[PDB]
Amino acid sequence: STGSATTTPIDSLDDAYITPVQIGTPAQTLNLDFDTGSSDLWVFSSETTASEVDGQTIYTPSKSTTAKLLSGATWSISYGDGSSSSGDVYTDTVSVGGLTVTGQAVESAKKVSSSFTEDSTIDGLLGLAFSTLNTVSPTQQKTFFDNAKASLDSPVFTADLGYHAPGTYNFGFIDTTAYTGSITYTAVSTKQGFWEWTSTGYAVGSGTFKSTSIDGIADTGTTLLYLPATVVSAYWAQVSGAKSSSSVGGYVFPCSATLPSFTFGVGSARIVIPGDYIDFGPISTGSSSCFGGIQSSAGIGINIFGDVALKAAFVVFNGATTPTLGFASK
Repeated sequence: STGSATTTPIDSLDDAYITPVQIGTPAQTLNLDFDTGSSDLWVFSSETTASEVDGQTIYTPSKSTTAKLLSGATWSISYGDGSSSSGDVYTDTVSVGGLTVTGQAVESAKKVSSSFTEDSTIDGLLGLAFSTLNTVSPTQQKTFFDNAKASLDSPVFTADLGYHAPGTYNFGFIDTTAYTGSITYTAVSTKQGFWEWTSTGYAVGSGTFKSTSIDGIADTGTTLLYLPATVVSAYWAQVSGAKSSSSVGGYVFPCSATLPSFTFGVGSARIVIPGDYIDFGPISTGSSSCFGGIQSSAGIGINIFGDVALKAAFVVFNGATTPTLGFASK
């Protein structure tokens, strides 16, 4: 089997992407944030504290003839950005882009933190990291991909995120029309539960390529590109007036600037992030200070190849017995 679904930016800055997902019988369609950095499929629901729902579409398990309470199961998750959610668990039928999993764990939120409430466009998350990170207790549950894998034509999914435009998540096949040149594959460590890999280096604008190993994670659920302070300083040094602002929480730059591109290495291959992908707009409405899309990972404890990086590529998440990652230009 295969599936193919369009993923759409939630706003004009590409802060996140939402993909429609069918849950239950009859289908209830919710727009979920596909997150290769986590491993829980959780939704706003009829069980979510009323004051914490503000415009989201909810899953109502009592209206699904295929929903079953997973007795005794609870979940609770905290994300890198400080947000969190928790609740109980149902199993139900879940379909993405025509690909159907029966008996998928659907984690129903009883509580969500303010950032979730305040984002009316995201109805929940669909985790696509390794199932070892799933938070369900006392019986850990499998991700949608893990459940689908054996049925797929090939044990893969691909992320093709757009810049200020829709893109695609495919399951079970590689669309050879969706990229240019070849796909370069690179090794993955699953030791921390992530799609963790090692970039071979970087360049800033038309500058020379610096060969250096950068371990990090391919994370569709993180907006920005978080890299070591040395790398980030080298980038922003090429933008007149750019500076790190403790009050704002990262590098800012004059909105009048033209940003240089940023290149990262995948083996001997190179992925070029255009300068415009690195512009996240005014820090506050009407400001002429703009927020940068490349930020330091210092104090995160890990480098993160988030949407800023991934949207410059066609990305293969290869879930074969030994997983790997593939990157192509597009």
